[PDB]
Amino acid sequence: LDKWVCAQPSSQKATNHNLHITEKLEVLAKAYSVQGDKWRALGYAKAINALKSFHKPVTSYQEACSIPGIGKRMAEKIIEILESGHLRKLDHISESVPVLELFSNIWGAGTKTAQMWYQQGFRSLEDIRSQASLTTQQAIGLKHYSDFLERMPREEATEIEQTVQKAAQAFNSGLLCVACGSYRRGKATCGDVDVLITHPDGRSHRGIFSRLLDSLRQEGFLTDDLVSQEENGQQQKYLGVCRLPGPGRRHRRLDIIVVPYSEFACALLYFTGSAHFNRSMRALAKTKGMSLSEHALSTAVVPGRVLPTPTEKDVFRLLGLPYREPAERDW
DNA sequence: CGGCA
DNA sequence: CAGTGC
DNA sequence: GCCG
DNA sequence: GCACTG
Ligand SMILES: O=c1ccn([C@H]2C[C@H](O)[C@@H](COP(=O)(O)NP(=O)(O)OP(=O)(O)O)O2)c(=O)[nH]1
Ligand SMILES: [Ca+2]
Ligand SMILES: [Cl-]
Ligand SMILES: [Cl-]
Ligand SMILES: [Mg+2]
Ligand code: NA
Ligand code: NA
Ligand code: NA
Repeated sequence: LDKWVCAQPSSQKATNHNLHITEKLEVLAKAYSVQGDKWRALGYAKAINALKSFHKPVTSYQEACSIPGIGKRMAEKIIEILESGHLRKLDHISESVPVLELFSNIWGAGTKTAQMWYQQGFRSLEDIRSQASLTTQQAIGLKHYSDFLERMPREEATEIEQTVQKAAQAFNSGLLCVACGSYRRGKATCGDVDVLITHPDGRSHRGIFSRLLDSLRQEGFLTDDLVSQEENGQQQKYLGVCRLPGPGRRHRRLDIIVVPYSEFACALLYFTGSAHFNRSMRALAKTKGMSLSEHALSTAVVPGRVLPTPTEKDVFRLLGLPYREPAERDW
């Protein structure tokens, strides 16, 4: 269990005894990430979380290797940093990385698009604005480039959640609306607001997206849509942009998901995160012959069985994990 | 060797 | 499908 | 990158 | 691990 972050409280990271290592490794991890070397970047990310939660400063190659998530190669970098105070590789990162990071911070442009723009000679957002062929999503991402990189005070996230909740409950007073993500995990600032909507009668969540989005558009609250499949009535998620009324307001990202009550615990667990907490818990489930999604915890396919999970605690229990409140899932 | 949700 | 983001 |  | 685009 020591090897699974989802089995451990994330508060272990608040006492990082190895910051002089992790701040350097994070530079490299991001360099691999924006260049598209996603699995190497994942290994770095996991190693950083292992170093952040370790109980003491690492001081030997043997100690480092013993830590789950640190191997020979990562141990060698750790030993370099301690002796020399520096990591030579940081002076030999691809010169494209700063521009790739600039470009992949456009919403809807990932590593493949950023690398293509770089190959085509683009180096600035002015080059993108004037010369690139943007998708509809990427054009919205660029228009809101700075605002999507800002985090909002959690008090503003509360206002946004309440705006959604009031619009929803206006046409069905029984709808339950909960802000998840970093808000539910108790963070002081939030990159966006992630709102989960359900109805305890098990049926009246159906079809609400059309009414809800139209309502939020009527009041001018929604300003742009990034993902919203409104054509066939099977919509599960909305990703877009909102802005509260009055002066001094920024455009803020807003995510909504609507789920049947029978899936509430698994949807709440997914949407609360964190992302690395979810990936850890889902990996653990696989080792136990199970599969965990926002819909269900289910046994391996043959057509698996859906396990009964009325509450988040039941998912933890079925995976043999001690329960963690949302604030302790911040991996 | 291959997954890594 | 590949690419993208939650 | 690391893991089984 | 899933739901989106085009
Ligand atoms: O890769 C991901 C990203 C998110 N998620 C889940 C967990 C996350 O907490 C939730 C909302 O995604 P956000 O991108 O909104 N992240 P979060 O709310 O944790 O942080 P932020 O403050 O940046 O929005 O979706 C994943 O499972 N995998
Ligand atoms: Ca979100
Ligand atoms: Cl590099
Ligand atoms: Cl619950
Ligand atoms: Mg969020
Ligand atoms: Na190790
Ligand atoms: Na992007
Ligand atoms: Na974010």
